[PDB]
Amino acid sequence: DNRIKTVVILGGGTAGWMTAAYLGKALQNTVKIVVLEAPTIPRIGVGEATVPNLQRAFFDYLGIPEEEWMRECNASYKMAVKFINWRTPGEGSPDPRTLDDGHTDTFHHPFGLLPSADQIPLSHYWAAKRLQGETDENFDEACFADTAIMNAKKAPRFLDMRRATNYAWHFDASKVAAFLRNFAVTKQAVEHVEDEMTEVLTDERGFITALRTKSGRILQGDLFVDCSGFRGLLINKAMEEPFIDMSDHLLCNSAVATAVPHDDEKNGVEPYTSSIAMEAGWTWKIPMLGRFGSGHVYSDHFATQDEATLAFSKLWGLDPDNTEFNHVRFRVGRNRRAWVRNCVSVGLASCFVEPLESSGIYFIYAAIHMLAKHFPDKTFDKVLVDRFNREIEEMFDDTRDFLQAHYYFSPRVDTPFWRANKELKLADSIKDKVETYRAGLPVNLPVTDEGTYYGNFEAEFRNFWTNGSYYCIFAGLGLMPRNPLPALAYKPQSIAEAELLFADVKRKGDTLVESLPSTYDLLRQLHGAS
Amino acid sequence: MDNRIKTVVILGGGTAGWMTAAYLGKALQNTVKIVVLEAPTIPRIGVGEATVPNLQRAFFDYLGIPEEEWMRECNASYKMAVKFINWRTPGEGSPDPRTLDDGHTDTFHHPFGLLPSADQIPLSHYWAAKRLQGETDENFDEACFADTAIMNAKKAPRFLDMRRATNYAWHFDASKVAAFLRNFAVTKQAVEHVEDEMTEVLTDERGFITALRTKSGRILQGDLFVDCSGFRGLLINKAMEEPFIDMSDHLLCNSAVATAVPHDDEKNGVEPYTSSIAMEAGWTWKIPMLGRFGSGHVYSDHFATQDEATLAFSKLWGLDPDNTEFNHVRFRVGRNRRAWVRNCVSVGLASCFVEPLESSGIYFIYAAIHMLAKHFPDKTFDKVLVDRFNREIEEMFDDTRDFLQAHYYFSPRVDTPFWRANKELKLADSIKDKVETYRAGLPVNLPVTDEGTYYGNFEAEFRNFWTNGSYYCIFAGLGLMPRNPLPALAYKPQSIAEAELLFADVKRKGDTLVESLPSTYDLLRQLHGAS
Ligand SMILES: N[C@@H](Cc1c[nH]c2ccccc12)C(=O)O
Ligand SMILES: N[C@@H](Cc1c[nH]c2ccccc12)C(=O)O
Repeated sequence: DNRIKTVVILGGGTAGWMTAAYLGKALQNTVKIVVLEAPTIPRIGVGEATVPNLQRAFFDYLGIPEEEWMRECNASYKMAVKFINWRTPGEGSPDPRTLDDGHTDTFHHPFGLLPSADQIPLSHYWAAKRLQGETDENFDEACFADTAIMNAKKAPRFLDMRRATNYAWHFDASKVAAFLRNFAVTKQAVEHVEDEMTEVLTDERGFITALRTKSGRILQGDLFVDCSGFRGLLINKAMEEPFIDMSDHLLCNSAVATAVPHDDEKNGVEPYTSSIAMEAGWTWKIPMLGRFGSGHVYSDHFATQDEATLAFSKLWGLDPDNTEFNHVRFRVGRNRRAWVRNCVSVGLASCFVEPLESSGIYFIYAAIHMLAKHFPDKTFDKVLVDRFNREIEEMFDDTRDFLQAHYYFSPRVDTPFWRANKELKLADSIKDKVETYRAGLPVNLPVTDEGTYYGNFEAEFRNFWTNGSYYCIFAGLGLMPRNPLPALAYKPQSIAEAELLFADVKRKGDTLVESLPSTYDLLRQLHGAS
Repeated sequence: MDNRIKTVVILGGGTAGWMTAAYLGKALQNTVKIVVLEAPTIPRIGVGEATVPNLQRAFFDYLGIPEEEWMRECNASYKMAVKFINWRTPGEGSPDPRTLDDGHTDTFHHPFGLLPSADQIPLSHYWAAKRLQGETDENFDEACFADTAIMNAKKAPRFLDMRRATNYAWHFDASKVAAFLRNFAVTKQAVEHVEDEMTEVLTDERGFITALRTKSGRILQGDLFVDCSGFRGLLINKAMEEPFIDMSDHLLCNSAVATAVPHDDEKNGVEPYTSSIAMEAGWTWKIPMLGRFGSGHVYSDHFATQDEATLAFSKLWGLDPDNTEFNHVRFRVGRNRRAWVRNCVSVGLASCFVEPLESSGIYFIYAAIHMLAKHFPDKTFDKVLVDRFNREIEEMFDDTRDFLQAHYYFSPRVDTPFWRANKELKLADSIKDKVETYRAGLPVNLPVTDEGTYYGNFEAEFRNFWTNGSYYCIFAGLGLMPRNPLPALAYKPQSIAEAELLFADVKRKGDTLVESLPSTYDLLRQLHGAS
């Protein structure tokens, strides 16, 4: 037995309690787990978005039924990120402007995988017609039935809780953290130490030996997980790991946020996250029953905090001198190495991007998954540490690049912020993808059906942003292949087979818009709200 | 404004030419003219060729050709693995395995399929923990694949009622498959078969091929040229001047001598596997078919003269050299700098080649034609289409080159100059990195799909052709072990217990299928209708 005997987790919230609950299950009670969490007040009433795998990879793994946790954190349903005013100039508005072709300036980024004909994804048949002037229809409407469901504000489940389509979650992050704290402590023997850390003790080879607390207790441990946030109190402050600032890829570094109560009865509830474009950034809208979380992500180089606060407030018609705000300074980038010696960073302590495509919870889950996969013993085999690190850096940079493309290919040039994005360089990896996409080839072609993709985290992790996602953003923003996929010009039978798939999308969207409940109605039932 | 390719000309027949022609016959939906230029071919000995499981799904099903139909026309038999005999022990070649110092025969299998997992960890890792901690005496192949038991009994991968029992692939006479596909393409896809010799490759001011001149006087116009001319690469290397990258710094064998050996099936049964029988200056393949097996001694002509190698090959099988028909081949091992250049796409040996240690030949052809259809161009030859095709071929090839190198690099044999010379070669960075991952006890190329998807969708398998299970078969088979168990297993007593159920499953499937399956021989006699 040269095994890890105690794991000490610094920090609560989602990172700390997801780590704690996950390792509780994965390590089968053979290790003592400690969470050191200073007592704390949540800033807002705010919300957070997730991706489809969360129930299966995380909550199902812990034996936690979906509705149980959803009832304890006022969770709502998400079928996409919906992008608003990303192609057109001017002051932020919650309502879409009009493109030349007469379409609203909106595009959706839904979940699921596109169907193929003759091994060619439906996207490619749509781009063919579009480039050959045989359709005016937009990509999201043509290729995803879920677009029609979201436009109608219908739910992803019928009233009888039968599944209609793919989806993920909006929730109050404070409540999920509290739910998981309760689960960890009462079902998994986690020691919750409610105290502030006052010192990190390290031996001579630079391994952490214990955390000192203000009350005087010394929490010994063998492995330490830094879930302390942007301060990186173990990984950066104690281990002295450099952070790599990546503002040369993404300009937004700040947010001003609040919870907006909302007339659900009057407006319905939107089953999607919104990205509402602003002059020096964007604003998120994350609906839950009774209120929506919202924040204006911005670059402090192009808007002062006061300018942001005023434009944020104007967008929602809020009284700026009479609203509660949470002002956040983002650290954008990742550590040079996520895991150093016996210190593993998870969450904001590890790495961070603006929540433009719901990265936060997923980054946490992926690290925890990878830490269990590469779980060490006390020798801390350097190969295990390196392979963990490679996964995390590939994960992060891939998503960083993907986000950068949202800005780089926006056709907006109306403010210095929007023009400045285009003076940045795209990383080599995403420049290559764009070149592939421009030639009409697929990018990151899905090779599995949806059951396997969302059934096995390793399949999804290997191909997180699929061809369908690259089409959602590039074609939503107006970036098109130079010409159709050339193979299509030889495949008249395949083009016909694709027309059946297009008709399938129309029909499913039609029938489900008829049969589905409103998201409002589904939530009133799920949360028993009078 | 119409820049479509209208004519495809394929130089060369054989498997490469006729698979390319039949496949594009389907893929281009009769919108292109397809021309195959092939010299009148003299019969060759069916020295036998092995395959991998995807061939029926990806290639024959795709064309609407039933498995039994082509097999009955190609003297095909069944393959459940490659089996390595005497790769760990010294001495002259023998078909019979020598005895290791632990009393086992010197054999290890490389079967198909994907290993199951418990708690997301492959069964291999549970076997390795037990092996390293003195808790099992069983070899990796016997512990983790039921197919090992089935092969040891020479049972078939199907029941007589033709229900599938396990994974498998095919042994066939390569000439008969080319003849079969030629007939198909000529009679059902209107391919123009020009039976004639090429005398000149015509090129324009851009370096693009415009036509192939033939001895009879045809000038075969084309828009796209596929080079299936073999090792001489008459289009890709000679006309297009693309250099070939010799890779003898990773694999030493460069030669083969081969023959077909009539076989007493009744007495001996038929082995449902390819054998790789280690020799002093290389190895010898055994590829069973009905009534005979194809065999070939692969060797380096630096360590064995042709005559020396022929004599050793004859002695292995008890053949009389002056009553035996031999086929002699000098390989070109490695790949072109670029597989596709301008309007010339190389396929088969004209593109790249390794010795058939893990049955790569047909697989490389199929993979290239799949990728050609996917990247099919128009007359503008978008440089990005060309480049992405080349990237897939080079990655496919170097990955396999490296896997093959590991067979030799990790052989403990030191008894001849050949076996020692392999271990003075360097491992490429990619495979070194995998070995380091493996030695830490971590998975290598973890399977992320079930077999249905993996074998149902070529692109799934192409993204992960050599999975964790394959690396274990070769590394553990040769005796390279992790430095220590996967360390996560020290914390997972419940997962270890599930894996015990998985080891039980393997034993149960092996016990019950060996009792219930028919011999390979008997299933072959039923399939082929033998008297
Ligand atoms: N792998 C993600 C891709 C995805 C699609 N739409 C998204 C919106 C937000 C974030 C991720 C996504 C998934 O299928 O779930
Ligand atoms: N992807 C191949 C890998 C493989 C396993 N065993 C083999 C033996 C020979 C050649 C390839 C293989 C398959 O599963 O079919």
